[PDB]
Amino acid sequence: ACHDSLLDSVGQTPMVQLHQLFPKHEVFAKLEYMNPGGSMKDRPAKYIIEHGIKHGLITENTHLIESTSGNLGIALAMIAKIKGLKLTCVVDPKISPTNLKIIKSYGANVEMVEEPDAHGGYLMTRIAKVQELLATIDDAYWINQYANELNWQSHYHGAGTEIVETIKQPIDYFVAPVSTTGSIMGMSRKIKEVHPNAQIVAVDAKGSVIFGDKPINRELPGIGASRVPEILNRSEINQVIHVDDYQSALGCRKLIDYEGIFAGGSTGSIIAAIEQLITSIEEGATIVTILPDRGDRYLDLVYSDTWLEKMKSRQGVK
Amino acid sequence: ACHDSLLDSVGQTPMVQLHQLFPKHEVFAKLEYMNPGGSMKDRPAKYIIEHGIKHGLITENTHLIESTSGNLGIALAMIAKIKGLKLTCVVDPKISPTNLKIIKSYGANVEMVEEPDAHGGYLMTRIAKVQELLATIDDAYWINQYANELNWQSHYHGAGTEIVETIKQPIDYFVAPVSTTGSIMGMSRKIKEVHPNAQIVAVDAKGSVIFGDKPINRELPGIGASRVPEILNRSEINQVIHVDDYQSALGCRKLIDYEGIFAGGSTGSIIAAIEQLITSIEEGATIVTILPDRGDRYLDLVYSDTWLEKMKSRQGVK
Ligand SMILES: *Cc1c(COP(=O)(O)O)cnc(C)c1O
Ligand SMILES: *Cc1c(COP(=O)(O)O)cnc(C)c1O
Ligand SMILES: [Mg+2]
Ligand SMILES: [Mg+2]
Repeated sequence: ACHDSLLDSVGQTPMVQLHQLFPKHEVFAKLEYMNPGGSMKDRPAKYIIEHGIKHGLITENTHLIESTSGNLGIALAMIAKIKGLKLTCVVDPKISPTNLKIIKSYGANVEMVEEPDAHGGYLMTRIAKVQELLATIDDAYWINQYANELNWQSHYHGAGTEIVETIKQPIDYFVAPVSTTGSIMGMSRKIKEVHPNAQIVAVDAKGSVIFGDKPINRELPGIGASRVPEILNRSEINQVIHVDDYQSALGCRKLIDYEGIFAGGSTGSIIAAIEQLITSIEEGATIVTILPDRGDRYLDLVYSDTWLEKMKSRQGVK
Repeated sequence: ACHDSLLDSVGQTPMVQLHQLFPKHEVFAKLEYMNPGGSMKDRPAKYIIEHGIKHGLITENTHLIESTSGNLGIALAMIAKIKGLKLTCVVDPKISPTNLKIIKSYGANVEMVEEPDAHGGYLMTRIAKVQELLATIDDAYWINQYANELNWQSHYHGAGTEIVETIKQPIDYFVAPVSTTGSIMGMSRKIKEVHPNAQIVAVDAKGSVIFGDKPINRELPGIGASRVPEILNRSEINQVIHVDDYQSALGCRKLIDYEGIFAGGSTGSIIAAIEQLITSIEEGATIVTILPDRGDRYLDLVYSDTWLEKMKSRQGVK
């Protein structure tokens, strides 16, 4: 059937078995990067904005606000443009030129903070700037990605629903990367309605504070956070695997070599994590995962040989 | 259903009506950029290679060759990686860093020519280098994009077939950009089996020699050629519209503003051309077109305000 807008092509993404990469397990990858905006963030962007419009929280006059320099900023910018809404993304000087240019191309405003925190980052500065904008822009809506229940709900109704409709056989392990935890919370909640014994495996960056790891400098965007998200309910997570920038990059390079799938940093994290998991679990297990974004924005990260060598040098004592 | 590889997700791309951009006509856009490799070139890459394997022209030992710095190189690199085939793309020093890096990321070899032709380009040098490689690499297969009948056939069986299956109402105009002409030839051939009165409108770059235009320096990749492709049968084309780099870029910017679709240069060409066409045709006409690739690789072209102003300055007497 024809679509009336690009919004109708959000979701119903392909599911692909990774036969070459995992010859002794049944590993299914949900290709969330094949959403029209280029990442899994199309799901919460569409869902959150449409819910707010339906319930009168967002009208054509409401200005959307979020602190994001990445995939969510791009997805919000696309949905906002389609809906006729103003959007301001709060960013910092570390935003990639590419992401900046894509967000501006969709007509979104960018508010770049300049003052680092005394310890050199921009996290507290960006949190403060969000509140400043909420204070000064009348009629605004804060996407509030780390705390908004509509984030996990979008994933419960989004890939989580499509996963249980496709993978009707028992799901032994569900493996997902984390930043807000909206994906793993929403998808695991849907999965376990049908597959109550599915083990839920969170994959996080080494140095991310989500599960209390000791903070280290992290290069990869997408995976990891510098706060504990309000969305997270730790009791729903059964196993936590941490992966470093080098490990994640090797996983990306291995996936493209073995399966011809060119995916982003957090997908490599997933691959590294699944390789670790299969040293402990039963042969032949059914494992489901999600591949959030494309390799295209990681050409100077993961896919750069010079960057990879620098990351290899970081592995501390190793 | 689950897929066994990424290849199964080639094709069946969305069709979207452009209600905002074309409020007085029924304009349907085939989103070929939503192919897994990021462009319409997934179709000929998959089709040509699979046909050669089926018919014993290509085995696991056959080395694929093509002169391409763009979308076809990326699509071939993906299909070759999946099939376990070696690929060498012949390129020149003008290749974008991004395309170079994507092709290398998929494990393809790159043969960059260095010697310009006496008149400063690399066209004759790249044609010669292809023949050199065919002479020196035993067991090779030249994709031969400008002359290979399998190129147009991929589009006849690809988007052309999906277009007639979806748009069962009379198609008044089919509008497509050209470089090899494989798309417009194959798609128009399928369309006119069902809709014999459909008018076939080619959209080309100003300065492209395909339809004998006077050569000028052209910035946009994707649309236009510096040869008359062997694939082209001119009698099958009913109308030819030429668009310049500025016009094409305005079309891209207008499409993203009106419909939230972030597409590449040749899609903007299509938009400019359809705007010209609707000054002559009947109100309410059904127009079908194709959007070959994403805006992401045009951030320093179309989507750069500084580049756009430079292009505005080129419009000669205008
Ligand atoms: C958002 C995102 C994640 C993590 O998803 P959450 O739902 O925020 O936990 C992982 N990788 C990429 C590339 C992302 O964009
Ligand atoms: C290949 C391509 C075209 C033209 O298609 P042909 O089938 O070669 O005529 C137009 N735009 C883009 C971006 C392309 O990749
Ligand atoms: Mg106001
Ligand atoms: Mg040999």
